[PDB]
Amino acid sequence: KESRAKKFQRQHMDSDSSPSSSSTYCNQMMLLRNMTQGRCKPVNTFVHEPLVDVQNVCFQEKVTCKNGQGNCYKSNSSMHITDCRLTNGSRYPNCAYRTSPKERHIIVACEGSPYVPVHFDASVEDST
Repeated sequence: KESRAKKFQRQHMDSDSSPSSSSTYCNQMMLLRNMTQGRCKPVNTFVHEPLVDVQNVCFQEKVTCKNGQGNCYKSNSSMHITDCRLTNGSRYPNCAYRTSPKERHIIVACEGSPYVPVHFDASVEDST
């Protein structure tokens, strides 16, 4: 039975592939990671960083979760992420995605011992 910690890695981590997401990365990943079962998940974020760096977020900046009633953590650093966004014409099982690499802070909810991310809460785009 899949732990919440492992589910977070499945749904939101990509530490092992090359840093550069190609145009068909999301098409493949959203199927591979089981996010197109019975539905095309509209938007999903994968984090292209080492696992330890993402785990360490759990003792970084304390912020309120978007639900307004929980402790979440914001990464001190902007991280390499890829947003997968469902194309307007897509209908299950033909779930096609736009692949959008970007640099954003991540906000996660953490749990367990060791205390590690179990929920991807939001991302933050710093103004330039």
